[PDB]
Amino acid sequence: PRYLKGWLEDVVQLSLRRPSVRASRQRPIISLNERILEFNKRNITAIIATYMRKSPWGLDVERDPIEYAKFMERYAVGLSICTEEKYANGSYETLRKIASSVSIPILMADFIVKESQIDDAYNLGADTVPLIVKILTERELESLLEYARSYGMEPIIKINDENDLDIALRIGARFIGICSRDWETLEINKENQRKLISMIPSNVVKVASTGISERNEIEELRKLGVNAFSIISSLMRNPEKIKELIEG
Ligand SMILES: *C(C)CC(=O)c1ccc2cc(OC)ccc2c1
Repeated sequence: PRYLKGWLEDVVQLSLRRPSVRASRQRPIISLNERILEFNKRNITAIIATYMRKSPWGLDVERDPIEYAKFMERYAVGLSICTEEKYANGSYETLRKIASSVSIPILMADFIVKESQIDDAYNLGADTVPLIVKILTERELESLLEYARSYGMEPIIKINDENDLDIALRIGARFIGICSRDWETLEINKENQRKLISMIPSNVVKVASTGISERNEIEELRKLGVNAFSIISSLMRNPEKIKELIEG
């Protein structure tokens, strides 16, 4: 990975040491980006709901993962299940149970820094993983991206600024998540997010991280070309909120 500091450096070092799993996947890969584009053609707002027990920005919710997932299965274009242990209290078992309980696309949300974590996501039933430009060297990004695609996954490439975007396009990203929060400082900058979004080619499937506000953000960003929206805290706190966000 890249040289980092603070909690980010810690979690990356932890992740390099993540014991890999053995398991045989049950179902073929269900494409998250393809389902996003199908929602777009059907005029259905595409929201990625996230299961995440804890976050370095203080989120702290205990709730049943399966009931959360089965509820979301009816509304979300996909699910993002955080499997990072130390800062998010996630686990691989949580992913495996959710993956076998629902039939919508699943993103394994974690710090992917080695090939065996992609093995893990595939074996556990995830359909895709994120690859974060801020933590991986360009050589790592390109190679992990090839590796995941060899399984039939299309990873989402996470970007925070223009340089991240330049790298993502250079390495052949077709599925991009524009973060509003900086991974290192956890600062949110929506202006820079909107700015980044206007720089992305039309043929890239674009997911914007959304949270504070929502609804108003969804309408405005959707006009800027955004294809789907990933949301964490507000949905962990009030799952039924997704319905109003999609409808009235
Ligand atoms: C973009 C949608 C990538 C993504 O979904 C995501 C969300 C949250 C998250 C939290 C982490 O902290 C443990 C790691 C990765 C990750 C990826």
